[PDB]
Amino acid sequence: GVSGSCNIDVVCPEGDGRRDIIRAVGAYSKSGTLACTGSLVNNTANDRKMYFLTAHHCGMGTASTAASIVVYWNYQNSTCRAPNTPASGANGDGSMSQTQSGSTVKATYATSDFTLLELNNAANPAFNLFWAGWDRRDQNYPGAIAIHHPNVAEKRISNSTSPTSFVAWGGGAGTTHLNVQWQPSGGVTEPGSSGSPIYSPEKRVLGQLHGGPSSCSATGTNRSDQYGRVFTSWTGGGAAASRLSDWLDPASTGAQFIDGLDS
Repeated sequence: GVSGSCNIDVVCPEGDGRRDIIRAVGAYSKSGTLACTGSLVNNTANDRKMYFLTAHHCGMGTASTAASIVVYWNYQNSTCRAPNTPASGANGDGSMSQTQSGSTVKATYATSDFTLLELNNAANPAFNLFWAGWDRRDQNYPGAIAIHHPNVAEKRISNSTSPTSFVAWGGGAGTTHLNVQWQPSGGVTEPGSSGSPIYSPEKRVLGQLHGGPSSCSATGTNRSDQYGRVFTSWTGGGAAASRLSDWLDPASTGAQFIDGLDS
């Protein structure tokens, strides 16, 4: 696929130290057409349930649309294309043949923009998936890591080395979203990246992409994006079908954060 040349291939050196969480992320189609990103999350039972977090605005939070999903795992360029060079902006060589179809909706909620799906098929060991940890604490972080499929193309990594802040969707005063400031010549996010995770420096999911003003040509504070927060989604709409808690901490352990689980 094709995306902005400022984006960074996951196989580049920026992916070192993150080779586990890169494997939690997948691209997917809705009703046959490539649409958004989502990723696997661990739960306190550590049982590999196929909980796949994505964005509510992608439209998968209904039985019918959820049933139509096709996930594409390991879809990424085979070689690191130098960022900010025409090679990075060129059609990539990723393979789309490691796939699984079908899911059911566990919860969806418009305010923090999340949808939690459960994929129908258990993890195929050949895919070497990873279920990432999460952190539901009410705080900010000194930086963050995005793993995404911009334009639903080959997987990319974007780094933030600036503190996060709290905003309402659209950037106003509020606490439902995390505002993430991209590096001035670093990777950003693009349409199709929607639903992709943001991780803390410790590699735990903090939210999923809602959208924002970023682009490879954006400058200053416009080179940013907003993620619906796991803290907000945790209590969500007030019932199991609109929040994360029942699914992510089924064992009712009271965990504020957990680490990932490998395949």
